[PDB]
Amino acid sequence: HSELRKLFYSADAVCFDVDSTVIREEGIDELAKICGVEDAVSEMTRRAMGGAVPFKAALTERLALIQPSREQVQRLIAEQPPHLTPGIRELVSRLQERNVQVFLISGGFRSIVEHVASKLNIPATNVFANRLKFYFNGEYAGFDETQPTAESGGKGKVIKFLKEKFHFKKIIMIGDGATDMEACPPADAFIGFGGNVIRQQVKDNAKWYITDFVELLGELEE
Amino acid sequence: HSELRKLFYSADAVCFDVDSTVIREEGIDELAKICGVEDAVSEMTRRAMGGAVPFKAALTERLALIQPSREQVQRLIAEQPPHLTPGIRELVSRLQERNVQVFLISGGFRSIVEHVASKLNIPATNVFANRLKFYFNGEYAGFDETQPTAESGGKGKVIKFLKEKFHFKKIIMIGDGATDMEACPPADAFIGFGGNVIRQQVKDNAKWYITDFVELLGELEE
Ligand SMILES: N[C@H](CP(=O)(O)O)C(=O)O
Ligand SMILES: N[C@H](CP(=O)(O)O)C(=O)O
Repeated sequence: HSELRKLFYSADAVCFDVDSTVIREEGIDELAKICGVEDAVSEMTRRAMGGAVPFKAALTERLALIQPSREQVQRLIAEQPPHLTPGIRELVSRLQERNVQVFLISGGFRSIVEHVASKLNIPATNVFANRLKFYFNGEYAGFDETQPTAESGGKGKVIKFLKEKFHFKKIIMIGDGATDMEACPPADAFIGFGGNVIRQQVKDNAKWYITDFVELLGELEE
Repeated sequence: HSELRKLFYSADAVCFDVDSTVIREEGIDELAKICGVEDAVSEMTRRAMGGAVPFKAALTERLALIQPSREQVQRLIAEQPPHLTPGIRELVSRLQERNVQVFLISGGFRSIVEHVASKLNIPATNVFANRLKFYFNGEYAGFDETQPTAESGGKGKVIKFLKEKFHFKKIIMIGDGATDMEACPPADAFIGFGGNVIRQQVKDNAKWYITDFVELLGELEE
């Protein structure tokens, strides 16, 4: 491990996944759970197997029903269902402290992630997810469809944005699934993370895969 | 005119447009006023006339220009700019007691046009106005593009979709601009209006061009 190594503090940027990595809960499956469409949606996932369906349709569909009112995502935020995965709040601090711009990247919703941000004392400007839309009524209107993460494989389209513009050079992506990982070729280094989720197909092909956000404290100190 | 005008007592269902027919000022220009686009929006609508480009196109621009937030549109119905015309309330109130159907077909936003519908006591479902989308953070995000009132000749779409639906014998349209008039053929009959706004087009060209419900309420109160 010494290899890491402050491998990490040789970085100017460290982009984090929120769902399943920055936090134990997913961000979409929760919205549905608070909508009485809980097992209705969790039943929508088994067939993407095939994935036919691409990411935009996929989400435009599972979302095409939830029909998350503004209210409802408000009740969600109010209930604070999101629970951070245990050494993030402090890990993000030890980073931005040493003078590193922490970022958050999700296929989830800016409504939720933003709140997640404040609790990591992460800037608001440093967040990237789908922007949910509502009618005056507060009914589900869809969602921003130009946002980098509304299309398949747009997770990296952003990580190479953050560089195109602020010119970081040497940024890390902490993520749990192969979408987070596939972003490494566009981004400098990928640290897998299973928490909560082991997702074998990353724990097998990925270099540098931690079990928990604590494993990286002892080495971080020394 | 041949007076007393069986026009109205025979009637099954009458419907009027919202913007300076049943109300004093227009929602778009008034909304644009609290955004600083007043002069700019005002000048676009005026050029929008008898062969002007469709509705759907030009109201994408105007709104793209204004860019109204859930905070701006909600506080408007605070300043409640919408002013009912003199003889609108109890003209419709009159006809509503007799068991007829009254409707609001307007190329405005129900976000606003429904505050009007309320107390004229018209249902909420008897209002056809395109909706305005909004982000969770309350910012402009387009408008429902699937609504009849969102494109040109839209008014005659909801009307002809109103007879097949509820099945009426005497549907009467009442508007101020030729637009609201282009729908007469689908509807049984049309009555103009120049109380707030003038525009010859319709003044000298239709049957029973009433100016001001006051000036037709007299023979109506008959
Ligand atoms: N891309 C997701 C992460 P998220 O659902 O936060 O977008 C994964 O592959 O696990
Ligand atoms: N299209 C509007 C009518 P409304 O504002 O009711 O949509 C006009 O005649 O100028």
